[PDB]
Amino acid sequence: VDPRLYFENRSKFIQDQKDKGINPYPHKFERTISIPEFIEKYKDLGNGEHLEDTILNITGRIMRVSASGQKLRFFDLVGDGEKIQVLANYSFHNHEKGNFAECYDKIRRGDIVGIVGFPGKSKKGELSIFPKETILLSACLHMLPMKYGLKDTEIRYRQRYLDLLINESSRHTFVTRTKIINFLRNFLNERGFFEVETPMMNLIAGGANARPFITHHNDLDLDLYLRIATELPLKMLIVGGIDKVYEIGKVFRNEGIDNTHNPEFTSCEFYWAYADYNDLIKWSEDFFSQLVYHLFGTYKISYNKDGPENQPIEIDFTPPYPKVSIVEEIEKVTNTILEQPFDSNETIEKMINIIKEHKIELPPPTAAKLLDQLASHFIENKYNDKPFFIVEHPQIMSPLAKYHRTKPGLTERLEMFICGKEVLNAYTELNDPFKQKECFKLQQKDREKAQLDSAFCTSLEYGLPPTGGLGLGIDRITMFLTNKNSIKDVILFPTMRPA
Amino acid sequence: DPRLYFENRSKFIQDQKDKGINPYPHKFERTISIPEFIEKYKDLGNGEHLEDTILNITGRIMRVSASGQKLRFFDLVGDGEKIQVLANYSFHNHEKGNFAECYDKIRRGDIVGIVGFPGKSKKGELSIFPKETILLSACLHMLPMKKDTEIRYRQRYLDLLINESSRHTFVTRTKIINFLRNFLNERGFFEVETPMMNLIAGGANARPFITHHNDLDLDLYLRIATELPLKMLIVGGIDKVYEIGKVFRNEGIDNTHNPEFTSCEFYWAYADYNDLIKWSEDFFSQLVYHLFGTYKISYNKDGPENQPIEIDFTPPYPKVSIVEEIEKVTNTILEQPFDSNETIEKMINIIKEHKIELPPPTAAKLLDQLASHFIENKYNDKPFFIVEHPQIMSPLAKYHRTKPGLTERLEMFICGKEVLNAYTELNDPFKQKECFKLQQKDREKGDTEAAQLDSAFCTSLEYGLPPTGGLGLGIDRITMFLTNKNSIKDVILFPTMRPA
Ligand SMILES: C[C@H]1CCC[C@H](Cc2cc3cc(O)cc(O)c3c(=O)o2)C1
Ligand SMILES: C[C@H]1CCC[C@H](Cc2cc3cc(O)cc(O)c3c(=O)o2)C1
Ligand SMILES: N[C@@H](CCCC[NH3+])C(=O)O
Ligand SMILES: N[C@@H](CCCC[NH3+])C(=O)O
Repeated sequence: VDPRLYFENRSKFIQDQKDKGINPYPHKFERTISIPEFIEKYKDLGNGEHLEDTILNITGRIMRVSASGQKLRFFDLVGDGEKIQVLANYSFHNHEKGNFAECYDKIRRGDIVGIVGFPGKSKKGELSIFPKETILLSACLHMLPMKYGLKDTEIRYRQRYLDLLINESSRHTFVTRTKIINFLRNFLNERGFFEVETPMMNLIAGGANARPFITHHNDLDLDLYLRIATELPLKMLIVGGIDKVYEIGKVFRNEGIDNTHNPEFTSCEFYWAYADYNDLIKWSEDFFSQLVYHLFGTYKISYNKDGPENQPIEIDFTPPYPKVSIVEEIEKVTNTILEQPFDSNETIEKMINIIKEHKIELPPPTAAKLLDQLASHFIENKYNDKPFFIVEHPQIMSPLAKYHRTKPGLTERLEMFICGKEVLNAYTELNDPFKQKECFKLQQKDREKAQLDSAFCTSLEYGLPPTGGLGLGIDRITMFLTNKNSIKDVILFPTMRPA
Repeated sequence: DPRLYFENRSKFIQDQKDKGINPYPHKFERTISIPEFIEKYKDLGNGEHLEDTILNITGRIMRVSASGQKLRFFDLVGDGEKIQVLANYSFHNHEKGNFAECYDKIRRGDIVGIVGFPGKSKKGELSIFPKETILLSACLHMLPMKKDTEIRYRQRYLDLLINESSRHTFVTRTKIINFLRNFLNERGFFEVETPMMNLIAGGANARPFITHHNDLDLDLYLRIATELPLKMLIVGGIDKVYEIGKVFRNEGIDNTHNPEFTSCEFYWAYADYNDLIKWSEDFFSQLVYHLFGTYKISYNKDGPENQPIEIDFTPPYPKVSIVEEIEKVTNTILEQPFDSNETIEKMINIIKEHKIELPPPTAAKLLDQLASHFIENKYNDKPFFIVEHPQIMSPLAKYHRTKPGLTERLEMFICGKEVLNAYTELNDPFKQKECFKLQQKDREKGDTEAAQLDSAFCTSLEYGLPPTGGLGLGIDRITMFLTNKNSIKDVILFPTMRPA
């Protein structure tokens, strides 16, 4: 029909109710029971049975309107993701409260109502509330979309409340997200880790390699950068003696947006004094295996990697997972030998040309950037049926990772991928301040062609114990455990191009 | 000379490297933590050694002393607990190096790993008796003694290492958030995350922070509150929803203001103002007893140099209507409309006559100034509610069902400081835009802290927001009163500060 005319008529209805003295937005309706609790109490009720002496006050949203004549009105009432039917029969209406037809003729799809009624099942077995009075609590002034109208449109992301009301799978996705975070918090808390809050506005944005957001505090007259990671202050806390410390919160990176990149996303980083790379590998295998089984009762799950049209693949989270050394694998699959140093002009041009030969995009072509593109194009999709680790990244890729205790030029680093998407980053922590500043200076010369924080370097000088730290991408993990191809689908309000 | 001392320790590190020793080993497997060590061998007779039991233990050295050529003593601390180290020349593994040369290297602050056996000293001190002591990470600076300055805020790791009280404060902070989360979760509430970057910063009266996303060429405001997206979730059918996280306000800094701080907002469909007062009394009373085993706490409102006072969180708490109480204390009549030039001019004259500082003197700012100077310190021995704020002051609160011009709003104070804000939510879409249109009139007068209108929020209300009660908590300020702190800086690990 005409949505605009429909909204204007509903707006006039609201005003006309006010002119007649009715308040269409009452202050308080005292509910006796919720819709889920009502399904629970009366599901085992007789086919056709009534409990007319049990009077209840319930609320919900009308999501379907139908009629069987003037004296039998049928509705769908939804709440907390669950639904019952409303059977309004003239025979049971409390005529002292008003005229039957004038009450229910007013109801529209979407209206929030409060119902005083009694429980029963229809002749057909359909669990129902039988009102004796229905009261409008909050009207829906627009036409609700069809499920079809939300299918391939971004109304889901710009009007998420419509998606939550119309699509049952939407509520389930975000319930799983909270369950994932709850399980991660308990998993760490049971292991003695201490949750903290580190600043989101900082003089320097470090702990990763990404362009930051900038903002300004007026009263201090200070430019501040939003955190791109929580890594650096969490290590300062380890120096402070919080030997098991973690944080779950937002980080911000001023980068490209796509199906795996939201400018603000949720990370968890934990730091574990006296642990090393081996402890972090075992932690990763323990956590993901127990999380998947906590949620699905099994280690195998299906994931529509190629969209809902193509058939799904199966991801087996049974430990252990394979470990692939980045340099050795690139060397193996390319039939090249990457001599050290990796940032020598010899190895750079060697990586540049094997980039050019395989028709890949040359990144600023730094040795770190080239190695990333090589692993991205030759390793990261090695496994799709199972998560897997890429390990032992070179030092020039890992300015904060401790040097490999036996393999020169490499670090004790790990990255876990699921279907070619990084969800985990961990390594033995670099705690030698002299080796740390040398890593900071090389990035600055790489900059001239993240910033070094003197406060972090100073804290290393008071003694950082041997430590292992780990970071998780919560949204990306939720994607795979909710069968979603876009990060927009697991964030309630994702960052959108403005309308 | 600390600069000389750091220079010597740095040279020691390099010379240790030149000789053949790694001063920062990769891995040492700890057998037992220091808390487990105390808890397991507290039941030891004075002077007994369990020399058959060989343990690997780690910690930070915090004191170094010596008796002769063959005995050396240390404090080893970890996880806020401390044990003694008795390095005796009798038990030293000489195959690893010279006894004196091994322990001469150790300085206060060094992280070490110890292989040794448990025992108590002759005096009764629980101790680890090393057979080998390995340097794991040196402290290259002199560690100060028990740091009572700005150092605590810029070098929090030092404050955590040296001051026992610092660790307990932040432990209590995390305990408070844990209790809050469990409290809401067992009541059926659903935790969510909403955007911290937005086209508009609504939900409160505060100046925002602005930032810019390069690839989209789009200015974005940091959220000043979580009200608006959360209520949109109520529209979406999440009838019990909440969020615990950071918000950002571009304001002045003081003992109760950090530019970023932690808030909890929860929204509860089919509840109202009265359910919210009930929740506040239940939550605060149970929280205080959870932490303390009593509803009464001590707080040094006037600093440690002055006598403390008792705060009784036993419910119920007093309720004070703002306009009526101001009118009573001020002996004037504040007529509606409160934003009329007449009522504004009188409130200004009340502030001038009383030698209080005039605020942009908007009606809402004037009322709040009058409440702060005449109402909010009425009760210090107990928390209390200021209630029934005018429409002008609360553009998102539902109008009072019996009192014209007021709303069904409450804010709870402790020792004059706001820690809670709550009200029956305005859910009439046509009243909300009127409230939005009115606050832009105040924004035209220079009110940088006037809430902007979110058309996406107004649209969501047109799809039907059920009757709802919402509530906000200032987590940091609550932590202050429950850890006996007079500054918000003392309950945030790294408060906002200028560069060194
Ligand atoms: C903290 C990290 C630990 C494990 C690796 C992932 C990597 C990652 C990067 C990223 C960058 C964006 O600009 C936007 C995003 O959404 C993401 C994301 O989701 O994940 C997170
Ligand atoms: C979400 C609110 C609900 C309950 C009332 C407090 C008020 C409050 C405001 C504030 C403003 C700042 O600019 C810095 C801060 O630190 C704070 C703070 O701590 O508390 C929070
Ligand atoms: N800060 C890292 C995560 C932790 C890495 C191990 N310290 C990142 O942004 O990916
Ligand atoms: N947004 C409010 C807290 C919630 C008030 C009740 N909806 C504030 O910043 O104070």
